[PDB]
Amino acid sequence: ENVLTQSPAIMSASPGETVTMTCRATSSVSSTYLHWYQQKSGASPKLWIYSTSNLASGVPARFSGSGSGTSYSLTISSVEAEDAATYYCQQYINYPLTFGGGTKLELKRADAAPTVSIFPPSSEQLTSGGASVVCFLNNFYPKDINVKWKIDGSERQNGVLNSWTDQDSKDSTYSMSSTLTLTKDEYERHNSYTCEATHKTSTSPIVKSFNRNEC
Amino acid sequence: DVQLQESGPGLVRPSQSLSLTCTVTGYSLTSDFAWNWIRQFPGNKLEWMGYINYSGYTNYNPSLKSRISITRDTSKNQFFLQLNSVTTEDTATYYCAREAYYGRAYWFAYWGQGTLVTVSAAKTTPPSVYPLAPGSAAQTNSMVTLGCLVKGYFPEPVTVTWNSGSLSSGVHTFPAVLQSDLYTLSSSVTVPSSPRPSETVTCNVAHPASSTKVDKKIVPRDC
Amino acid sequence: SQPDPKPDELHKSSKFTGLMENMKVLYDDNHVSAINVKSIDQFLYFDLIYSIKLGNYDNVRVEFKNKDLADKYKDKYVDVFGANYYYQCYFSKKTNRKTCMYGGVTEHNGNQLDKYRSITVRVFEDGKNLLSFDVQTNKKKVTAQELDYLTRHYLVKNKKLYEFNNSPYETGYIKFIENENSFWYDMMPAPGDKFDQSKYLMMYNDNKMVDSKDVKIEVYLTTKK
Repeated sequence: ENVLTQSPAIMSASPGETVTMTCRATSSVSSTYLHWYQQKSGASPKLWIYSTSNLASGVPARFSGSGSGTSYSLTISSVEAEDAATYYCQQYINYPLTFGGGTKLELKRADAAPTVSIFPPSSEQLTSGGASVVCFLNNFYPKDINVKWKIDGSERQNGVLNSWTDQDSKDSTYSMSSTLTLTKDEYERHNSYTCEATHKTSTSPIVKSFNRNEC
Repeated sequence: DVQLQESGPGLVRPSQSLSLTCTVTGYSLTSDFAWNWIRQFPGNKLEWMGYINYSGYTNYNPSLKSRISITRDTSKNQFFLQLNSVTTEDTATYYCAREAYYGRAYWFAYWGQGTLVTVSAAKTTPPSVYPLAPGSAAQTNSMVTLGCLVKGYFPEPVTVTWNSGSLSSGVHTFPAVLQSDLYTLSSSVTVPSSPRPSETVTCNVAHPASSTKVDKKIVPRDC
Repeated sequence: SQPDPKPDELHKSSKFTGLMENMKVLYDDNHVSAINVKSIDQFLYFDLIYSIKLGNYDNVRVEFKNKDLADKYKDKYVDVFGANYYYQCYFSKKTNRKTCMYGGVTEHNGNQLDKYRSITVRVFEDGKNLLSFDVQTNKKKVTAQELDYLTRHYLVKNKKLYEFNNSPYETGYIKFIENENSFWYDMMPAPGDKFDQSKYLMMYNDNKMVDSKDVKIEVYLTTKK
């Protein structure tokens, strides 16, 4: 009803950097009825600030909250990696009670080129029909990488499924995985297979040969 | 202390209802506060459903008043939620939360683990599990990369580990993706060449919907 | 019981340099009277809206001290009876003029009389039994708000209690005594150059109830030296 609006969606930071997210309401709350919750991925939310400025149980005073009327902010002074999360403002009073749509907070790091592999269809799938080739692109800052598929060399491809992991925890890093699915009504009669990625971390695209050389 | 326990059927068919339970502990449902159902969608947006209050009184998100029921069994001390005529736009994680207040200030103190609900017309399906060794790249560096494919199930969740979850060290689980009504999911682990194929590695997939315990040793391919 | 007002000094109708009509009009003839209705809307969590039908309004917004109350009473056929302002009163409807109030809601069904109790009022100017009279509800548990409005809408209308300029009386309060529990309200304005109707009436917002019979009234006064 009284939609709450968060800027920005995502925001990178290097550890030590201090930053600020915003919460623009329509309508307009008093500072009291204006809360923030923190959610680390795979988990329930949790109260962080209530009545705008007020920290909850055991949140480091790096955290603070200013705001009023229809403009509200959430600030973290020196930003540790344990701060990566999504943050939701929330108004009471209005009916219906409202949440804003997250600001995700990710850490900055030093570039890391990937760490790629490529795989065989395994006897099973082979015996059950379909043949699926897998590529793992591990640990690579920043978020962004480009996987391109080659068969007998120069050849596009349909039948591929990517899925990126969220910024990993220690390794302030990322991984993705692309999957080429297909039929034994084929795989058998081609021999050469590669995936190949393209990070800023390199000039030459990264590659991975494979021609019948495993079961 | 005050914990909050969700539960319900992992999957509903379009148009059924969706009864869910919150089981409260550490605190009596009838001494104070509201008790809320909030669900979060894909893309994370959080929508309030409504609360059964401290004295059995309701108030609902008017975006749903009509299809929405929040009731309580004070004698098993838990609350419930009923959802009508579910449509797929109802697939979501459901949290139940109780509040705290200072003055006119009400917020949500405690939350439950959550609880996924797929709203779908799809054949519950047991996953196909595959082992993945490399061609023979035990030649490059100290650690080598091997994985586990889990193609074709439904619905979510499935849960996996390596060596019965005795190694997280260097694992990498990936969101699954949606193959016209079935999910396929990848996972990575990377350990020094030396360990393997000496020290043992074995992936252990689990799809509760199709009651599927399944372990898988990635024995290496000599060709 | 709540302790008397000598450690709780009162307001002084002269140390209010606003105007007194902003008060007499809350306890003048007009008010919000209604029987047996169900809230049709809600704007804020501590609020309910009633569509019901003199001169400037029609939809009433009722405000409570709590997020509850709004619950309880949301969707009950109730009676609504209190003062009400328009000046500082906004609220949106969802039901594709506006007046506001606080508390004043009792349940209609199973609270009626036949038979209509009269509560007596003892007035004490200076400290002397200088007047009395009764007021009359037609219900079992009555809102103190409702009571207080009445006691007032008499005094004003005969002993100039409220004028426009300032007040005849320096201070003044209205005490409510049940058996083992008494409590008072301050009949006097917030000190200063002008006076907030919503602030004032917000005393009721708790929806305090008595009980038609077990209750006497005492209105204490003083004069301006």
